[PDB]
Amino acid sequence: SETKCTLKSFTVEKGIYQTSNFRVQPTESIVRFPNITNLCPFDEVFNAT
Amino acid sequence: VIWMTQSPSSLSASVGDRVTITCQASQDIRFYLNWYQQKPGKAPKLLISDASNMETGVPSRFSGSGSGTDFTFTISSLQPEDIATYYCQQYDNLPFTFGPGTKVDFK
Amino acid sequence: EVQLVESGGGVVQPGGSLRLSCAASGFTFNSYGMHWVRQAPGKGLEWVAFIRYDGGNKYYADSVKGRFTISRDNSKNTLYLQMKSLRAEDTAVYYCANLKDSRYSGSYYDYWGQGTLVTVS
Ligand SMILES: *[C@@H]1O[C@H](CO)[C@@H](O[C@@H]2O[C@H](CO)[C@@H](O)[C@H](O)[C@H]2NC(C)=O)[C@H](O)[C@H]1NC(C)=O
Repeated sequence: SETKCTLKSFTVEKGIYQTSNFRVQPTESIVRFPNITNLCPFDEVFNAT
Repeated sequence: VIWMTQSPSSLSASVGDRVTITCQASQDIRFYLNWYQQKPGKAPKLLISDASNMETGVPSRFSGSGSGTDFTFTISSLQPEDIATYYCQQYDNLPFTFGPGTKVDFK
Repeated sequence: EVQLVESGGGVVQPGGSLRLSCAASGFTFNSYGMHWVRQAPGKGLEWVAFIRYDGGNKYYADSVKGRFTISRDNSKNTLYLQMKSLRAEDTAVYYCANLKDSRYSGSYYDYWGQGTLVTVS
């Protein structure tokens, strides 16, 4: 019926008839990055004696 | 996101007493709010749909009222099977948000 | 007479994946938009996902939007939740719910599942 809807007809003669497109979607979705160098210490400003 | 708050989150009352539970929203939900009851260890059973329409199979002790931002669940008498946790739900904006839930206890 | 039996719970390493399945048999199904609801152990009920009657529009909670996907198979009458990149804040009891909506799904009966304990350790 896909092919019929494509040739806009109800009779499909013999042969290969290209109808649709087959793209495979994705699953996950990562987000990589680097570790963590300096860390600008709040250790000294929130925790001074 | 439509935040809900429930009050009081802890409650202890004896038999025959009345219980009011206020559900407060952060936005305006007109009359779309569900009141569930969950006994500990089981799936929650619904009690009141659209904030006032009590269901079938539930006794007539429970009642719901209020509209707009403030809603009220009222138990006119505490039978021993009223000891559970009661939850809200809104319906206007997806996602639906449950309340934190109030615990009823015996004295 | 309604039966919502769920499966797929177990020990999951953090960052793993699961397929929670909900076999529904009783009501007609596929005329109702169905929900996944979760409850953390010792905490209140949260919300996970909602899918319409034809699998057209899916809606997720604002905290798990992207790590879960919700699908339905109307031929075998099942709900599926693909859970990828699980943290330790997802160890819970997942219920397969049909909430007495009346604005979006338009249901009238409240049919809850039983709940699977998904422990992410
Ligand atoms: C704020 O400062 C105090 C004192 O410097 C920190 O307490 C130390 O904590 C570490 C690990 O928690 C221990 O090994 C030390 O023995 C503690 N020292 C003292 C004197 O108690 C505290 O951790 C600091 N806050 C933060 C967030 O790092």
